[PDB]
Amino acid sequence: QVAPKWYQSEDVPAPKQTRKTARPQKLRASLVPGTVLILLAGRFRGKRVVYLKNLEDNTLLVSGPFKVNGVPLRRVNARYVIATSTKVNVSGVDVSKFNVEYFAREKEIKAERVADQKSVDAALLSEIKKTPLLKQYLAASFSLKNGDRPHLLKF
Amino acid sequence: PTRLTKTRKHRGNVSAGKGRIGKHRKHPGGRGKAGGQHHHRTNLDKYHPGYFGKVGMRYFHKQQNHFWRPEINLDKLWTLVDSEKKDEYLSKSSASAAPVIDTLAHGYGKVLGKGRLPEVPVIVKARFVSKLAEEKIRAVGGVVELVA
Amino acid sequence: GRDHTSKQHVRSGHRTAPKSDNVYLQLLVKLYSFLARRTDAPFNKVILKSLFLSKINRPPVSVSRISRALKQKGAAEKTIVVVGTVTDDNRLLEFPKATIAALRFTAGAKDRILKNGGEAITLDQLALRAPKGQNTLIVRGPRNSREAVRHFGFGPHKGKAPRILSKGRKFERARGRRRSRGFKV
RNA sequence: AGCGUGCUACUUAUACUUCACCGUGAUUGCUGUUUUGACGCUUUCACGAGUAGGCAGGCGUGGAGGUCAGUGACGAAGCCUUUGCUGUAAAGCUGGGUCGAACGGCCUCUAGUGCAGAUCUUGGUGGUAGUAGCAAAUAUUCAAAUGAGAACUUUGAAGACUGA
RNA sequence: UUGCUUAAUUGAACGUGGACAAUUGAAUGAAGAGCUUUUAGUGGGCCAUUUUUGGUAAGCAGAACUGGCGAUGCGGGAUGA
RNA sequence: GGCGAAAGACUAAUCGAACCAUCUAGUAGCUGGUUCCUGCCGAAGUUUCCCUCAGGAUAGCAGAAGCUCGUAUCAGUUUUAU
RNA sequence: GCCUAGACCGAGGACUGCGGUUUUUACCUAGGAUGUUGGCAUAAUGAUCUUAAGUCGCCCGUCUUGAAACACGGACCAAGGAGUCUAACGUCUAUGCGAGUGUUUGGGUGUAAAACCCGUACGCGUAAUGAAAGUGAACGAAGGUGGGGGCCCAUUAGGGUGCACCAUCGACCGAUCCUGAUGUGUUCGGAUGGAUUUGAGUAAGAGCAUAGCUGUUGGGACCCGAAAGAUGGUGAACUAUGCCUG
RNA sequence: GCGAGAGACCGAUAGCGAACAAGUACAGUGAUGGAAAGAUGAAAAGAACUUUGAAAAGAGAGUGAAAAAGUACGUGAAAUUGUUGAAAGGGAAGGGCUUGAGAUCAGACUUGGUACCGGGCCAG
Ligand SMILES: CN[C@@H]1[C@@H](O)[C@@H](O[C@@H]2[C@@H](O)[C@H](O[C@H]3O[C@H]([C@@H](C)O)[C@@H](O)[C@H](O)[C@H]3N)[C@@H](N)C[C@H]2N)OC[C@]1(C)O
Ligand SMILES: CN[C@@H]1[C@@H](O)[C@@H](O[C@@H]2[C@@H](O)[C@H](O[C@H]3O[C@H]([C@@H](C)O)[C@@H](O)[C@H](O)[C@H]3N)[C@@H](N)C[C@H]2N)OC[C@]1(C)O
Ligand SMILES: CN[C@@H]1[C@@H](O)[C@@H](O[C@@H]2[C@@H](O)[C@H](O[C@H]3O[C@H]([C@@H](C)O)[C@@H](O)[C@H](O)[C@H]3N)[C@@H](N)C[C@H]2N)OC[C@]1(C)O
Ligand SMILES: CN[C@@H]1[C@@H](O)[C@@H](O[C@@H]2[C@@H](O)[C@H](O[C@H]3O[C@H]([C@@H](C)O)[C@@H](O)[C@H](O)[C@H]3N)[C@@H](N)C[C@H]2N)OC[C@]1(C)O
Ligand SMILES: CN[C@@H]1[C@@H](O)[C@@H](O[C@@H]2[C@@H](O)[C@H](O[C@H]3O[C@H]([C@@H](C)O)[C@@H](O)[C@H](O)[C@H]3N)[C@@H](N)C[C@H]2N)OC[C@]1(C)O
Repeated sequence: QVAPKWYQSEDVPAPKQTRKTARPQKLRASLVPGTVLILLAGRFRGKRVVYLKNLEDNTLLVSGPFKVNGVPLRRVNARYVIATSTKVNVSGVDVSKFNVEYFAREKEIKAERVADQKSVDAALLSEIKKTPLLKQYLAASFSLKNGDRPHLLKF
Repeated sequence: PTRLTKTRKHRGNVSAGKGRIGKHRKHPGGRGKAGGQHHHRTNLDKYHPGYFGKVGMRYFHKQQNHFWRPEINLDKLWTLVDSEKKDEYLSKSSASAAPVIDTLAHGYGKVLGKGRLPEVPVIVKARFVSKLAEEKIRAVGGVVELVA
Repeated sequence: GRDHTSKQHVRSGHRTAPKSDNVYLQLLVKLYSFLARRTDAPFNKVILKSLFLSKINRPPVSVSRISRALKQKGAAEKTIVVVGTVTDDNRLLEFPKATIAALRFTAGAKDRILKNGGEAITLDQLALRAPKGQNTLIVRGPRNSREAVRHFGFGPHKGKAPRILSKGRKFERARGRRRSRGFKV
């Protein structure tokens, strides 16, 4: 068997200096805060939610509202969502303190999360009832019926 | 050794390097110098002109010893002087005391005239000598002495 | 596909290293490879390629040829360089005081060089005392004086030596060599 | 979905373009850091069809000099095996089973050194196949004995034949 | 310079010395040019376009130039040197 | 060699020349075969001579080894002139 | 000029370069991919074996212009099975010595077919040419001219010296043809000068020896294969014919 | 022929034809032609005894380090064959490429560092 030599060193070289400076994501023009969304995957696929905020980890902040749908304040990824034409004015919704660390990992839900769900859903439900049938639209799941062509459909 | 031969490399190849069409056979063209005048004329006339025929006279019972006569040239003549005394002889030889070179005793039969001698008298003893060789020896003040 | 204008994968056809397995020749090759790589003096590249040569491509150099090289106008003080063996010549009447650098000296050649007050040195010594080959003169031996060369290109009217094992009146002097025996080529 | 003609898109070769990797040929540089590999390391570019044939680098076998103060009855060699690993490949190594006395790596030397063929040699074994077949010469039968066993032996009783 | 040549101081051939230098006297290209040794197989060929001979003709016989097959896979002509 | 009322019959399953051993591994321009891998290069069926025509030698085509040099003067091509 | 939808790839591994923004020896998209998050590690992930499906795939070897062939060998398996050794050679390469070279026929010696040592001859080389008798290699810096690497002087251009090798004009030795001095065993000798002649020659040696691959010739000659030819023996128990006795 | 010593030789299809009761067995009237065939185990300790069977044998037992050594005897390949298990199958079978399914194999939670740090693999 061929023995190793002295010149077969085991030095692990350092990597070269990478020139890949990361720079901000640009979202779709249709993802405006307040837009009603359709969830395309996950536990809550088919649910229609309200888009609230763009978090700094590239995700989207959504809420059912939880009283309407059963889906709470949580993050979703913009590639797994359909942005519709329906818009709700959320300009009076207080979503300042929702950041990445809010959904940081540590079943039972912390009391603060319940309180914030109540607080946000309050103003949300305030604005929703101004649009007729909007609440019942948000309460109903989305699905593709026979003959529905997503390439021909406006959302 | 057999491990370096192309026989080892030809293993696994059908014809062993002898061709499929030609098919290495026993003696195509004959044996030895067969057909030197017929189908091997194109070889013999090109590479061995003079091969066929007789030239000159026969000599029955040739004895090679009759013709023993090794040649030595003038430019090599001084190698026969004693090497320990060569440098002394060159500077001191004259018409009264010149080195004696016994060419026959050293195994030579004739002295030939190629090259140049030192400008030093020499007594050269030889069975035979060429015409130019003796002139060059006599020109450096030496002499040729015939022996038998 | 390619319409090749020349033959593909052609080795240069020049020897890039000695075929010799002598370790000291390889030491000399190492030295002159460094010298040719780091000096841009043409002498070192010439010496490098010369060390690769085969035996017949390094004919022996006689001391008489060396002394005739030293009689060139202005060459009496040059360092004579032979990549090969320097042999003695007893036809030489006199030999001067000279510095000769060679791979090998025969005993007589070395004795003759030293007796006249000269210097018989090796190629590493030459490199040390002339790293650019200053004041050197390269002498090469006669390549075409080899006996094998007499028989190269034999053919009608070529005037070359036939390949023959015996010499005499009965050996290839008849038909084809004589108009009295047919023809003469 | 025929024939003549014009058009738009579209389909896909081991070809072309860019990239990766292998090899070959060339090519950049490499000693006060050459430092125990300079037959090495390293920069860059182009190229790759092949019978007959040439050359090169390698793989494997018997034996020989040297070496590993090498393996081995606590199991050498051989053999069997979806236990796996390495190599483009020739091949090399290993797990398990079988087994019983020697054997291997490395540097070299050497040859009676590698098989699918030659109506090849010797030995062994299949399909064919439980197959072709065991049909000339008139012809056998009952009972008893013996015996583990009787169409086929012996005895008795018959029926026959050879027909001097 | 010459022994050749001219009636000749004419010539012929080869020269000394001096002048012309990167447009050194068309293009395009050039994995560079030149030289040598040595030796293998091969020495049954066949096909296509064009030219072409004998023949009623032939997947016939025989020449010319080139490209191929032989020695070659690959995509297409269903299949096919 | 025998033998043949003759067929080239018979001469120990052998006869247009028995059997046995040896010379003898007789010679074959002819048929068959010719044993591991990868890498690089890569043909010819043409010239001349041959009792040559299923074979050779010779040149060509191919490989290998290089050697002398380093842009010199070369080209299966064009242009101009002839 | 701008906006916008997909796919494949991520070779390299401190820095070094070219540019850009200049806010500054800083930063950049500028000499080849990074950031972040989830899941898993009793597992998705990969590899092989068997099998199904889709697609393609004629039997190898051989001679041949052309083979899957209605051309030949091959039922199967194991083991054996075919370019060898030698004499003498060509080229090339390695090695030792080198105008020399080769100890090994033999002798000495021995730890005994080894290793170690020794030298006379001899072989090949150092001279060729002619059928032969024979003769036998410097006019000259071993010549002139044109190229020629390297070296030297210079300073790009230029000048000098130029080994190997090449083209060319000469010179020397032997053969051939001519000329024909002094002299003589008066038929010898051959000075000297000439010739579109000729040599496997000279012109500052290159060889000898060992080994290796390849090529050549003689040998069984890569392996197996005739019909034949020869020498010396054995058969008339079958059968042919004569004879003897039944 | 007789007596010795050796080998880079062959190793039971090799080496002499013959390693063995080999010029043997056998063939041909004859001259002549001419094989195959080595190995249990250290030691026969070569299996007493019981039982089934006409017997050969079998099953127990026993000897032995081993009976996966039983005088069909060292190891015991392939062709070919039986049984068992798995799988496939409309006028052959076999092969390459690709993936599925079933089986097998393999790996980083590292030789991990002091509950945290940090790492491996597959993915958005
Ligand atoms: C002007 N003289 C023409 C000469 O030019 C030549 O013409 C060829 C002609 O024969 C070729 O045509 C040829 O080859 C094609 C095909 C195989 O290429 C065949 O289809 C055709 O039948 C055949 N005649 C054609 N393709 C090009 C012309 N220059 O040959 C024919 C000719 C009459 O001598
Ligand atoms: C210089 N030219 C000479 C030419 O003259 C000739 O020379 C001859 C020469 O052959 C003669 O010499 C001849 O005859 C003598 C004999 C007579 O002794 C022989 O010894 C010699 O071998 C032979 N060559 C010589 N005796 C006279 C010269 N001129 O030889 C040929 C040549 C070289 O071309
Ligand atoms: C007697 N006349 C001579 C004429 O014969 C010739 O001389 C040749 C000479 O050229 C030959 O020489 C020729 O051939 C030799 C080779 C054979 O060695 C070469 O070395 C040489 O270079 C070559 N020129 C020489 N071998 C013989 C003379 N007679 O030279 C011219 C001349 C003077 O007219
Ligand atoms: C340096 N002096 C040289 C001297 O050494 C010698 O040189 C020869 C030369 O003449 C030879 O060359 C000669 O012979 C060859 C031969 C092949 O025929 C021919 O080229 C030609 O006849 C002639 N030039 C050459 N082959 C070797 C040199 N050493 O010849 C005389 C000389 C030219 O003066
Ligand atoms: C019992 N039958 C006898 C018998 O003596 C037979 O012996 C063989 C014997 O030779 C074998 O033994 C064998 O051993 C090796 C190896 C290949 O096995 C062989 O190379 C060797 O020739 C042979 N001794 C043995 N394994 C079985 C017995 N029947 O040999 C002859 C025979 C007549 O068949």
